[PDB]
Amino acid sequence: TKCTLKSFTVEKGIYQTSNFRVQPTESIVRFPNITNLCPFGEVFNATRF
Amino acid sequence: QVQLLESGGGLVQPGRSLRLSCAASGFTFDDYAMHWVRQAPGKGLEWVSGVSWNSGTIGYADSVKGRFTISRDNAKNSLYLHMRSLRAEDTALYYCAKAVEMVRGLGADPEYGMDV
Repeated sequence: TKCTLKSFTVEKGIYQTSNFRVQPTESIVRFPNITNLCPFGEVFNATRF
Repeated sequence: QVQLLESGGGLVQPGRSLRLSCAASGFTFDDYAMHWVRQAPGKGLEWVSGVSWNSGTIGYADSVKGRFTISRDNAKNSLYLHMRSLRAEDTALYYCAKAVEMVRGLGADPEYGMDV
């Protein structure tokens, strides 16, 4: 408050100083489950080429 | 409707080449292995060649090794069978046949069972 008023003597009252704010602590990512797949295992396990 | 169109009719003399074409209707070409089976009169069916669903040639016959050749055409749903330097002893009737087994039928690749 002293450096908010640019003064060395603070007079009786209530002085708005600053802002309070909570910070995000962790990161959450979500997606629907995976069901289909690409047919690579159908080629690499095939009997012949 | 499953229609087999076989093309390449004509007369050929021994010492030259030959070419037959298989066309299929009513089903997907890539899903089944395509085989060639021949049968001369007065004799039973006998495998002559084949090729898997993956268009992989399976080999050549014991009698005609080195001259026959087989190929697929997955783009136009067609099939080529070429006869290099035929001889008069190879005279018979050629037959085109399709497999049945649905793809990924589990423990080897489904490539057998000619039906049509």
